[PDB]
Amino acid sequence: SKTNPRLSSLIADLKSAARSSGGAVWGDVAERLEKPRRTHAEVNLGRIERYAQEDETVVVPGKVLGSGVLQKDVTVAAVDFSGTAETKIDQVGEAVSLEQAIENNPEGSHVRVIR
Amino acid sequence: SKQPDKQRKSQRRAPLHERHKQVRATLSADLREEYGQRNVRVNAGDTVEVLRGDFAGEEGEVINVDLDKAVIHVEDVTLEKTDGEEVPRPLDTSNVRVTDLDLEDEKREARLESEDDSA
Amino acid sequence: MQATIYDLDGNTDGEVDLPDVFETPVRSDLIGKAVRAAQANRKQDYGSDEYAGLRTPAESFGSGRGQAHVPKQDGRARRVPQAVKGRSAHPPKTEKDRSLDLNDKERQLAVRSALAATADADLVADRGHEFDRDEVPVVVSDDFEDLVKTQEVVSLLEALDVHADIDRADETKIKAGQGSARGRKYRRPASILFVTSDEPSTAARNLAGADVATASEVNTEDLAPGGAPGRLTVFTESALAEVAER
Amino acid sequence: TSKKKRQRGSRTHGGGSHKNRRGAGHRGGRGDAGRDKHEFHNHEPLGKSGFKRPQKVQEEAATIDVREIDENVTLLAADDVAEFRVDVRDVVEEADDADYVKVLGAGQVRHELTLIADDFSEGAREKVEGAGGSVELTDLGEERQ
RNA sequence: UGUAUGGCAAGUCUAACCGGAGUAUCCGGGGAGGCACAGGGAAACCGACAUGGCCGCAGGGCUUGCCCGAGGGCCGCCGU
RNA sequence: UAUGCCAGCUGGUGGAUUGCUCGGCUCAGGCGCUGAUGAAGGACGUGCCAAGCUGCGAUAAGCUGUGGGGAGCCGCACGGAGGCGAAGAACCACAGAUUUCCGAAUGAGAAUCUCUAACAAUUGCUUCGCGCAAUGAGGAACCCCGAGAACUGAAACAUCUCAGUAUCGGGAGGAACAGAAAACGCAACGUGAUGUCGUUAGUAACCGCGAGUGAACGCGAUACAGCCCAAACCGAAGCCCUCACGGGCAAUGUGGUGUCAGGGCUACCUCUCAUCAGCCGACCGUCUUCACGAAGUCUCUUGGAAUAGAGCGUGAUACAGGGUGACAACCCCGUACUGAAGACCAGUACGCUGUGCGGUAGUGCCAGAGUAGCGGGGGUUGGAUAUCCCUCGCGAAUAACGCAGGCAUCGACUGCGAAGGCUAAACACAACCUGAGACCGAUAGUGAACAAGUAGUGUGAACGAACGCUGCAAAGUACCCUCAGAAGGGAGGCGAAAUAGAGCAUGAAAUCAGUUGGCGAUCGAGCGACAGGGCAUACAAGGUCCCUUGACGAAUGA
Ligand SMILES: [Cl-]
Ligand SMILES: [Cl-]
Ligand SMILES: [Cl-]
Ligand SMILES: [Mg+2]
Ligand SMILES: [Mg+2]
Ligand SMILES: [Mg+2]
Ligand SMILES: [Mg+2]
Ligand SMILES: [Mg+2]
Ligand SMILES: [Mg+2]
Ligand SMILES: [Mg+2]
Ligand SMILES: [Mg+2]
Ligand SMILES: [Mg+2]
Ligand SMILES: [Mg+2]
Ligand SMILES: [Mg+2]
Ligand SMILES: [Mg+2]
Ligand code: NA
Ligand code: NA
Ligand code: NA
Ligand code: NA
Ligand code: NA
Ligand code: NA
Ligand code: NA
Ligand code: NA
Ligand code: NA
Ligand code: NA
Ligand code: NA
Ligand code: NA
Ligand code: NA
Ligand code: NA
Ligand code: NA
Ligand code: NA
Ligand code: NA
Ligand code: NA
Ligand SMILES: [Sr+2]
Ligand SMILES: [Sr+2]
Ligand SMILES: [Sr+2]
Ligand SMILES: [Sr+2]
Ligand SMILES: [Sr+2]
Ligand SMILES: [Sr+2]
Ligand SMILES: [Sr+2]
Ligand SMILES: [Sr+2]
Ligand SMILES: [Sr+2]
Ligand SMILES: [Sr+2]
Ligand SMILES: [Sr+2]
Ligand SMILES: [Sr+2]
Ligand SMILES: [Sr+2]
Ligand SMILES: [Sr+2]
Ligand SMILES: [Sr+2]
Ligand SMILES: [Sr+2]
Repeated sequence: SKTNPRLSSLIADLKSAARSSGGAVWGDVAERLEKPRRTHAEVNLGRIERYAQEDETVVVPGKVLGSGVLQKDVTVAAVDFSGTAETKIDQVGEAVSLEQAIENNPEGSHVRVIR
Repeated sequence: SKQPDKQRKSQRRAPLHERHKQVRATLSADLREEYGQRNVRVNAGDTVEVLRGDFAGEEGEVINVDLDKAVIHVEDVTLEKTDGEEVPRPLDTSNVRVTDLDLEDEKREARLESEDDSA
Repeated sequence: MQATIYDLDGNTDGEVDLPDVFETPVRSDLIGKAVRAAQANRKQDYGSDEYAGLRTPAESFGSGRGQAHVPKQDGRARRVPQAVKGRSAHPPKTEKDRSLDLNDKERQLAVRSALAATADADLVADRGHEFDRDEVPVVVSDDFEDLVKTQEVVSLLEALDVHADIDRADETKIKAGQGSARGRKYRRPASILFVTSDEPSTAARNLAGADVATASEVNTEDLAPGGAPGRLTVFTESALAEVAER
Repeated sequence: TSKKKRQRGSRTHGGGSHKNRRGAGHRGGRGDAGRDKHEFHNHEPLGKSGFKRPQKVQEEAATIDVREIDENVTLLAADDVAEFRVDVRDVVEEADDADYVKVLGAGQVRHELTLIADDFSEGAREKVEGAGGSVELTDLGEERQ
């Protein structure tokens, strides 16, 4: 039972997007967020640098932390970002909120899920 | 203390000299203007007007002032016993108003007029 | 954003930028947590006497007389929980920790969210406060801290169409239950919170339901009494600015 | 509603037979009783193993992997920018209560660093030098011999 | 020792205690110290994969079976 | 239909329930010793009438003074009689008077009395005389020094554990104890009296190496404070009693010096603001108590009563709490603000008086013995070879010496001088004062809201209850009838209410009397569930139900 009101909203919006528009990842991300927090993603930068690729939005079904280096000019979208994480990402690319992602890309196209 | 039990306790157990404040009644308009007080310890000489009981509206002379029970006897404010006798109906001074004072005591008159103290 | 400053007559007197903290997203769950903690933290330890019901050499006769093996003293049962005048089995205990911990960050985040809830007119009205106004919180010139008469603060709140909240709070409820016997007979709505900088408003403090506070220490409770976000507040210009770095 | 809250009316509160939840018998003894008889299962075996040296004769090195230093070169602008030069003793946290600072060689080194520490691993040297770097042993660190 | 929820995150939390104050609440300070950030070995002592290969779920892509495939799975390789 | 069954009704019985809280329980702050000048405790007295409680002590619910207070009063406890108070009583604060007997109990003896001047007993001083003094006993626990179990855990049990716990003996204080290194040993170019708090750490260490037991250094804090002798060198330069005279002590050493920044002595430099002794002596703060202290008791309706509803008005540096015939900022006490006193902080801080800090050179002058240390036997500890202590035995050096740094010996190194002494503050408890509460609310909470350690039980040690509520006001029921009648009853009176009439708010169940409905002296027993009939039913809070016929019409189906 998610107690955070905003996490609750995000999930309702992720769903609406997966249902209304063509998005099939949003509903997928929604399902992971509905699961226990321990199962949520805690991803460091070193892992985005290794697997992400330019012009393909990185979707993290959890939170991004600041360990390691990120050189790629990628748009990372996560539920939340650590202070250092967001600062490091914006230096080379762009850290975006999952709620922004949904508004801009409701069809959830050209997106790589990372955990 | 803010605790009800202690409050009621200090009132029901106050020593004689402290019980005077339990027999205080509000002064009339003129009396409030004249002595610069809102109330005063009702004396057995004072005249008073009942403002609350079944005797509300009545005027009378204070006949007795019991400190032990913190209650007073006013002239004509009575009850008829079964044998026909007429006995006083004790009144709480907070349900009464002083309309006239007994200033035969130089000490009370002095206290009433002084700005530093109050009677 | 911007906040219209008002002089002691209720007329506009310029305006300042409403600090960023008031943009902080409302987090009623975190707020309620901070409120729950602060309320628990002032609760006093209690518990029955360690030895109540144990002060007796009562013994059980055992089998033989057609009676249950219950400890008795002078033909009267004692000690055991099922016995009248017996010890309480699992009573309130003094040793118990009745305090709740809270991470400073988590609590500081709640203060900010509570602060922010103040800036939302719909929330404030939802919380229950009665007022006729669009902007909120109510910003006033620092010359408010110099007022003395309570009545003077009244005329000002009437000039701001915000006094109705005090008429909401001008009613004491005589509670149900025995708290009455413990000195908690009455209670009343929580109305306006006045936040200043140097010292709490001695002039406003006695207003029905009003709570006064200073910007350096205004907590989650006065900001969101009972854990409910959005209290109708009035900040003094300097306070408004000082509250920014909380 | 919790589990505890639902126990009223259950009589046994989940303990099975009312003959179960009595004294320590239901536990096979108090504490670790029977750790080598009826309850030997999942218990480190009985016995003594090894020895301990006196604590004041024990040294405690403060270690750090090159990966850590290297990933934070640009961030550590507060430290020498030679033809990058870094005195590890200034990087490692808790480097005073430690007997010395040793650099371990885990990870990569995408830069040319000049490291100063009391000790380095064979892999720490290889990696730093192999990236056009040099390794400097501190005066204290001059114990290797 | 689990779990659910919440904060922060290569970090995290302060303890005693200090200041303030609306004075047991509360605001500020306090990182001593704990746990995590490397392991192996009785000890001396030594000290590791910011990814090299193959499968492949979800998801994405395409010209609609073919690509990319985090997690996961099987190996390599590394420290002792 | 009798005996009777079930449910209800009126009235009891009972005292649950609801509401109420003069009592508890717990937390916090403050404060904190008493006694031979006879305590604490107990006994017996003491009132106009007085049994209990409280007070007091033959001056007996009190006497005196000063201040406060004030028109009343004569305790709990509302009677009767009577008295006291403006000669300022009551009442409160401070100080004083009195203060029986037993009691450490002290002239001697004794179940609270008695017999014929008494510090009994033990001590110090001493005019050697009880002449001057001390001790004794108490206190809620806290504190210090001694003696020291077992149940229990180990699933038995011996070591171990419970535990240095329970309990016992001795003793101090308002706090105790500890304390200015023969320390530490993050081994250092480092720390620097002692407690305590956090941590170090369930780490090191112990252990049928089982179960279990369990530190320290350091660190962060709190509070901070450092000194005095013995001896060397001086050698009566001294101390105590007394108003003085005079006496006592003291060469077996009073007194000066001095105390590891070693000191003494000799020779110089310089100087003291250290120390030690002593005078003065708080601010602030905290706890408690007290003075002062704003604004409605206006209209209408209801009511027995307005603090209620409706209307109108006010204060607020005061909307904490209590009282008052129902819900009160504005009726009364209080509350905010300001101010005053006492106590604690504290004979402290500061200030002051006096004294003299310190340095060089020389000098083997001085520096604590059954000690340091070793062995035998025990206890204790985490202390392991390496804790601490007891007991028996043995037993050293002299600063050019000695001890410590977790096995011994020797060398090096670093640290530090034992076998003499004192020492503020920060910490423990809760008797006592005050405050507080998501604690209990009369079978609860204390055993104890009440006569509570009461009644009562036991030879004794010891054990030990239960009992709270009339009403706004006693208006607590006059008169009359009846009766053996201050009984009870009837009638009557009071009050909103007597089914509020005295263990008197409310008044449940079990259960009782009378009574209503259903059943009932030919009939069978888990007392009922579900169906369907009889009989029974004021309103309200449920409004449906029956029959012809017609419509629809699952499985089934003439
Ligand atoms: Cl990661
Ligand atoms: Cl070891
Ligand atoms: Cl040290
Ligand atoms: Mg006057
Ligand atoms: Mg009990
Ligand atoms: Mg209730
Ligand atoms: Mg005698
Ligand atoms: Mg056993
Ligand atoms: Mg065994
Ligand atoms: Mg032990
Ligand atoms: Mg040590
Ligand atoms: Mg001397
Ligand atoms: Mg032992
Ligand atoms: Mg009781
Ligand atoms: Mg009754
Ligand atoms: Na008892
Ligand atoms: Na506690
Ligand atoms: Na059981
Ligand atoms: Na730290
Ligand atoms: Na019969
Ligand atoms: Na005291
Ligand atoms: Na004596
Ligand atoms: Na009597
Ligand atoms: Na006396
Ligand atoms: Na003598
Ligand atoms: Na056993
Ligand atoms: Na046995
Ligand atoms: Na053992
Ligand atoms: Na250190
Ligand atoms: Na009144
Ligand atoms: Na020995
Ligand atoms: Na040492
Ligand atoms: Na009772
Ligand atoms: Sr009285
Ligand atoms: Sr009385
Ligand atoms: Sr038997
Ligand atoms: Sr179970
Ligand atoms: Sr048992
Ligand atoms: Sr075995
Ligand atoms: Sr540290
Ligand atoms: Sr923190
Ligand atoms: Sr993999
Ligand atoms: Sr010190
Ligand atoms: Sr010595
Ligand atoms: Sr009872
Ligand atoms: Sr007997
Ligand atoms: Sr009658
Ligand atoms: Sr049969
Ligand atoms: Sr058909």
